[PDB]
Amino acid sequence: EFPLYTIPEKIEKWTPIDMIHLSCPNNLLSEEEGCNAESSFTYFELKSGYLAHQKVPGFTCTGVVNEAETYTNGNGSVTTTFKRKHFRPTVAACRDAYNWKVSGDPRYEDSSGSRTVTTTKESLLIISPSIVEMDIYGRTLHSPMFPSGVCSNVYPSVPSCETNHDYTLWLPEDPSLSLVCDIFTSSNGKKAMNGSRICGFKDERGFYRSLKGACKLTLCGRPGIRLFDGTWVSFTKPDVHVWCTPNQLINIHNDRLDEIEHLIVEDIIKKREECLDTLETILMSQSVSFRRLSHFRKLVPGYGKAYTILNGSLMETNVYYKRVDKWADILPSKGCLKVGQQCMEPVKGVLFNGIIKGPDGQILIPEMQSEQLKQHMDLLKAAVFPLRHPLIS
Ligand SMILES: *[C@@H]1O[C@H](CO)[C@@H](O)[C@H](O)[C@H]1NC(C)=O
Ligand SMILES: [Tb+3]
Ligand SMILES: [Tb+3]
Ligand SMILES: [Tb+3]
Ligand SMILES: [Tb+3]
Ligand SMILES: [Tb+3]
Ligand SMILES: [Tb+3]
Repeated sequence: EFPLYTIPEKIEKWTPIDMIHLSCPNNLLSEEEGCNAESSFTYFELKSGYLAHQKVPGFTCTGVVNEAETYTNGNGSVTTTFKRKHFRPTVAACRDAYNWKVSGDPRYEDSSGSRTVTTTKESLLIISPSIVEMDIYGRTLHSPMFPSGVCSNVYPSVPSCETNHDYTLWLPEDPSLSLVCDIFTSSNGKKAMNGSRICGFKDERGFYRSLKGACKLTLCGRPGIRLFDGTWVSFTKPDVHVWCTPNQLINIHNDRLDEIEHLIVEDIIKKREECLDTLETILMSQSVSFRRLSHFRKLVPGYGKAYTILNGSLMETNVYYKRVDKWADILPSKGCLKVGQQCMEPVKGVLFNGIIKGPDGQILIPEMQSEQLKQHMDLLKAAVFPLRHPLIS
């Protein structure tokens, strides 16, 4: 991921240069892993947002029978006594009843004598839609009408789950369970490589993730891998070799993640626009103003250049760029900028990369006062809900 800030490991030489040697950095996260090569490829991730096929459409099926004894009371009365009781359905009956219902027909649906009793016994099955949930980590099928919370059968062969009422069974709408793990999209990403080695990818939004520390995880039949940050994707030759502890969970794929991801990626773009735009006005106004060198800082860790102005001239040195995690790790004192081991003595109020000592003695870094990439980086961290197992226990 992107750091908050970057800072030279050490600063030694400070050689001079002309404004036409100003380079804007390309900020490739994958470079710090040693992979500067980006070839397209295609990977599987969860569908975005709602997963209509983690839910399983089905129907309860209860068997009733209504008896009606129509006796003549001997008063000359004609009296009718009703009894209602239950019975247990067979799966094949329930299916035929359901199919009968989905298309209109005749669905659901007495002589006196003087001295005869008459008993009509009607044997209905009632069919109400009932949705039940599935654990995509491993195909079991949970609901609170099932007696242990878990279906009595198990994917791919569920003729019927057993419910808590001996007279009611649950059948699934599609006895095949053929749609019931279509929860995947195929997206197009850009894989970052070094010859053969695969170090990470940018997903369909442009957001880079590293493969380092990624365990293997099979989700609802498809064997993918779990990326450190928690998200899950499957593609052909992962080079991942450590199965996950079942403790581990993946994350959902909600839309605002994908949205906020895209915000991050246009943020990286806009700093690279703003660096060329600055470097243009630098060469076409032929006036370089120290405030603005801030734009040439290598946003990613790695090797690069650093820039200042002294003795009137403009000048550079070649550095390794440490990741900076907390502002306080480089600003321990007021007025102190921790480069390597000592503070950085500013000459007539300037240090490198546009960092100055303001008139109050404080070390002003422009990125520190407002950075839209950093504010967005936090929202992403906050849109990440882990996809948990079913709660029914
Ligand atoms: C691959 O890694 C080697 C070793 O550091 C490096 O010399 C080479 O430039 C790399 N190739 C890339 C990043 O395409
Ligand atoms: Tb080093
Ligand atoms: Tb009787
Ligand atoms: Tb929104
Ligand atoms: Tb929106
Ligand atoms: Tb331009
Ligand atoms: Tb301080």
